[PDB]
Order: sequence, then structure tokens, then C-alpha cells
Amino acid sequence: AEEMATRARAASNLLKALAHEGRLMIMCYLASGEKSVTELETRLSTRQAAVSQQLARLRLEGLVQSRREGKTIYYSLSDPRAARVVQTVYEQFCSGD
Amino acid sequence: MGSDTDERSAALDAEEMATRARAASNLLKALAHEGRLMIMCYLASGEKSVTELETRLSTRQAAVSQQLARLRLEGLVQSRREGKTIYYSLSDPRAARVVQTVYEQFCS
Ligand SMILES: [Cl-]
Repeated sequence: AEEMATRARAASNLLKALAHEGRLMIMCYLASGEKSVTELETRLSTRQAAVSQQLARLRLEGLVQSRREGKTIYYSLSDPRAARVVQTVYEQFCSGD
Repeated sequence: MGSDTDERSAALDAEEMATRARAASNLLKALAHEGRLMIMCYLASGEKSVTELETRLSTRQAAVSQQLARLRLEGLVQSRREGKTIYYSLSDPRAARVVQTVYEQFCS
């Protein structure tokens, strides 16, 4: 019961960070491996200003990590809890089915 | 070799993903709430009534009814009555799998 409240708060904080169509798209792409910002901006329909904000949100939530290789910025999953949620709501569509 | 249907089968479709992402986005929006999440966990064990939910959770004497109504308007819970007994159940199988994933092990 008191353990439920602790689990409920951590879970809801995780779902809050994932309850966004654009962010969910980024997670899915990153489920198939590390990808750069231009790769995601190329794949994602919306404007690149929205992509970088969604990336910044996923990063400050600890749900993705980044690294720089010169002028390139690469992003990867960095959270096993979020990967399982993404895997569940997509029904392994990002795994390649 | 080189068929359209074949190279399409092997290529992940970004717009089918967009369709799934929006539906999953709406599902997580309905669940990204601590109070509603706790209701979902209790209902994952089985059918439970409103007053035994208010008994078990007790966020406040009126917040359970508010969160139950919102879970119902989103299609995640179901309602039925036997006189003085309102029986609520987990109606959406997609939400059940999300609850099972985040509550790895806790409800059922
Ligand atoms: Cl937006």
C-alpha cells in the first residue's frame, strides 16, 4: 500500500515523460540503435525546432543520453524502464516486429 | 528480387509508427497520473467497487470519484451496478499491459 504509492509516483513520472506523440516517435527510432540529431530531423516530419525541444525534454528526464563527435550529436536510449514501456505500447513494432 | 512489396515488408514504415504513436500517446496521457495509476493497479487484481477503492486508497473523499470518472471517459475502466454496489473493472487491455509493465510485478 505504502509501497504502491512509491511505485505509482515513479511510474507516473515515467509516463508523463513519455505521454507525447513526438517524443514517443523519437524513443521508437532510438529503439533500433543510436541515431544523430540530423538523422532524426530527417526522419521526423515536424520542424527541427520541435525535435530539439523533444530531445531536450527526453534528456532532462533521463530517458535519453547524448554524445558529441565533432559537429554531430548522437542520441541513445539510456533508460531500461522507458524502453519497456515503449516496447509495450508499440507491441514490439520498433523491434522490427 | 527488388519487388515493391518485398522492400516494403523489410522497411519500417514511419507513418504506421506515427499512427501507433498517437494512439499510444493518448493512452499514456490518460495513465500519467499517480492517483489514476493507483486505481489501475487495484483493478488489475480484479473487479473492485468504488467504496472499497475509497477504502483502500483514500487520497480524499472526492478525488477517487473524479479520477474514476476520467478513467471511464477515456475508456480505460468499465462500470456496473448491483443496487448499492458500483463495480468497476479494467476495460482496456492496452492499459492493462502498460500497468503490468510499469508495475513490473506489484498488482498481478
Ligand atoms: Cl508539440
